[PDB]
Amino acid sequence: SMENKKFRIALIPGLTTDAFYITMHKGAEAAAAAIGAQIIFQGAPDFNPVTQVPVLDAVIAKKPDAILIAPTDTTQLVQPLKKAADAGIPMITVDTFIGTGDYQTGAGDGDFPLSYIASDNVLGGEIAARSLALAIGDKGKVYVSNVKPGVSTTDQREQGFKSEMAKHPGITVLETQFNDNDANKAASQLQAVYARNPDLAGVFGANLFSGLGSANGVQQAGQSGTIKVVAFDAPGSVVDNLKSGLIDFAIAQHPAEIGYYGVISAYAHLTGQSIPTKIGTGFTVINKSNVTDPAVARFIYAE
Ligand SMILES: OC[C@]1(O)OC[C@@H](O)[C@H](O)[C@@H]1O
Repeated sequence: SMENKKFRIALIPGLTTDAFYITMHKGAEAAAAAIGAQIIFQGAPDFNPVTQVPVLDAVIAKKPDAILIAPTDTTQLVQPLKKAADAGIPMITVDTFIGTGDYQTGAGDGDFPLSYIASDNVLGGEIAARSLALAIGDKGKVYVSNVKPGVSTTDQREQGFKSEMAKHPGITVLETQFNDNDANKAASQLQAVYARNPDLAGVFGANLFSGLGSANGVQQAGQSGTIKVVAFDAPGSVVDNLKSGLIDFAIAQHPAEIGYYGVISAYAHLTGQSIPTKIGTGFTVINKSNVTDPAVARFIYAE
């Protein structure tokens, strides 16, 4: 910044048009300004390793000093990132991981990133389950609206949700509906589940798009406030949807925190400081009442 070496740190999101990654980027720019770095930001328009890897390659060719990336596949991003590693480029994964997400252990094929910075996503799921159980009075039929098997974060949220719900004997967990990150698909799946199950009590959307689509489906079905919704992430729409009763809880991650600590950790590494192999960022649970608490509303995602 002042006497600091000025670095070029790349940030590759999972998806460009996603308020989570947009807000992560905001946090990253704030940290970059603080320690004198420039962010090289580039992403694909879908959460998809086929389109993310060419972006990663374009970024590698810009010879950044470090790479922050949210890999869109735990296995298919390993060898492409390994190329960056072998070219001397240090990296951190944000939000999602490659391998197991256990890094610098000295073994395994996806061991070379320096750190994994993300929410505690299993906990996120357990929190969503407890919130939904509260909303439905601890009985009735529910299901998880999710993206696609194999996405590390949403896999963990579904596991945490199901393990928590197993402790609630009056609750029935119906089959997970996978929407491939498409809110309109999630809405149509809500409609199908509700048509087969007029007694459906609630739904947990395990990421932004799943929650938005599921909520939109409930509204279109005429069941706002009757079918309870717990939505992961906190796009701007949660203000109106909490107010109207369409969703009961939004589980906000802290993407700016993820971005911020990603850039600072890269800077620390580049100046010879050891960094943690894991940093876990928290949640803010937003409801109808506290969404106007200032300390809370500031966690609603940008854009
Ligand atoms: O906002 C949606 C989102 O980006 O979907 C993928 C997840 O890995 C992110 O944590 C976030 O839920």
